[PDB]
Amino acid sequence: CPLMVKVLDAVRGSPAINVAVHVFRKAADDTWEPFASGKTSESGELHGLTTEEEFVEGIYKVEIDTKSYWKALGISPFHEHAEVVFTANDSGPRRYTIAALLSPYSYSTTAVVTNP
Amino acid sequence: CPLMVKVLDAVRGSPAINVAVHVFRKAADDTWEPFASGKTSESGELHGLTTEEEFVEGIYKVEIDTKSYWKALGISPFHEHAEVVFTANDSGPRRYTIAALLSPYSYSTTAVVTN
Amino acid sequence: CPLMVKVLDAVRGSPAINVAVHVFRKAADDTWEPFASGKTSESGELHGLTTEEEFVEGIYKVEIDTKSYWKALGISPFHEHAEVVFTANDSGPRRYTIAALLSPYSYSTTAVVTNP
Amino acid sequence: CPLMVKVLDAVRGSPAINVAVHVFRKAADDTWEPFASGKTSESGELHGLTTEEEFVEGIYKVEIDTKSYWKALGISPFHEHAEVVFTANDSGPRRYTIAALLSPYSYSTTAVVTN
Ligand SMILES: [Re]
Ligand SMILES: [Re]
Ligand SMILES: [Re]
Ligand SMILES: [Re]
Ligand SMILES: [Re]
Ligand SMILES: [Re]
Repeated sequence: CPLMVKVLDAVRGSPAINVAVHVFRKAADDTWEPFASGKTSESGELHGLTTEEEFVEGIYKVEIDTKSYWKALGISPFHEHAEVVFTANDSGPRRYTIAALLSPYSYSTTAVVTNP
Repeated sequence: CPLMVKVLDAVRGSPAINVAVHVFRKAADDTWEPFASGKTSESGELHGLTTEEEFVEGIYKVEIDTKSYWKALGISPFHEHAEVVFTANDSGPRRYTIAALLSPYSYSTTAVVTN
Repeated sequence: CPLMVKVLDAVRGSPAINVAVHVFRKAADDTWEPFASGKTSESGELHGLTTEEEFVEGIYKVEIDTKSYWKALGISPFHEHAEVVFTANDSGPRRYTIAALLSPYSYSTTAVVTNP
Repeated sequence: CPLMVKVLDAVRGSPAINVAVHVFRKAADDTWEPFASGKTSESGELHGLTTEEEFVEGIYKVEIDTKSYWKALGISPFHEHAEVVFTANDSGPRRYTIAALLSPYSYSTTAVVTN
């Protein structure tokens, strides 16, 4: 699995479940094309977005929509969208883990890149 | 100032200097319209983005051009930008400070509101 | 596995391998007793520190020593020690993941707590 | 000031006020000896910890009493403290700023050095 997304709640110390994840890939005409999507599991993780065959070199956008997570906590969120943009596999295939840490007034995102 | 941005470099233990910062405000059509931009100072800070009365209630996005910052230091980073979205509500005069902590593969952004 | 430690390098975007991890448990006489130890794997993770049977309620210290990781990168570290102190299983058994993110001038640590 | 500490609360979007901060310096016997302590102000900052000439080269530890801070807000946090260790080298006059970003289950600490 070359692309994994994890979402965690820094206030609760908990995985963020049912967060919608969208992955886009920049096309030849400089438009964002859809690439993959899913929802985070009970562990706050989403695997199986792509395979090494499909996950070619390129510029990718990963966007999360946390509305359902906040709703289920009885929270009315001020805003519920985060996105990072990165270049993938530019030095050959890698496995990527993108982790987001959520809080009402702060956001952190970390990438871990390994050679498989 | 009602709005300030502060940017730190975790690799060098220093303010992030001359980093470009763009502020957008969500318009009625749900598009991000330009609001203000600037570059961080020698102390990593950016002031003078808006007056009190132009800084109206709404949804703002701060977009920090971290890719160009790291490449100027000879580092190939992960992210294209560091970003934060925050809501400005209608209140008495409040100060908004956006603080960003940058590394090549990780960042954190925080919105601090003071009276 | 109720206690996991992960260590990552925010400059390289890499797991931190061969980081020594020491876990202590506060004793009746208010001294730190040894509890478990290990070294992080190639994935920057250490599992198998303890079992649910041994990992009782208590006050625990987790300390890492990164000297070997910095050495292997050809880095002469200014300092190479980090520690957190936490109370475990106070509301019944939990699984704990303690993650550290390393950089020359910054340190971050995050705890993820799940009910198994 | 040569040494300042700044502490932010990520849950409330505010400076962390009245937080106790202890600074230690490693002694010859490799023990942490007390160096200075204080509480953060209404802006989350702590100055006046040391004079320039008392802030000698060495290895310093800053220990922020986050457990009591969160419990005063009715929150049971994970960590006992937020900590950072930094080395002060012998240089020309330098400013050291320790910045801490606090949440109940996560924190980050950064040492920023300026001339
Ligand atoms: Re990005
Ligand atoms: Re993300
Ligand atoms: Re906000
Ligand atoms: Re701690
Ligand atoms: Re740790
Ligand atoms: Re340092």
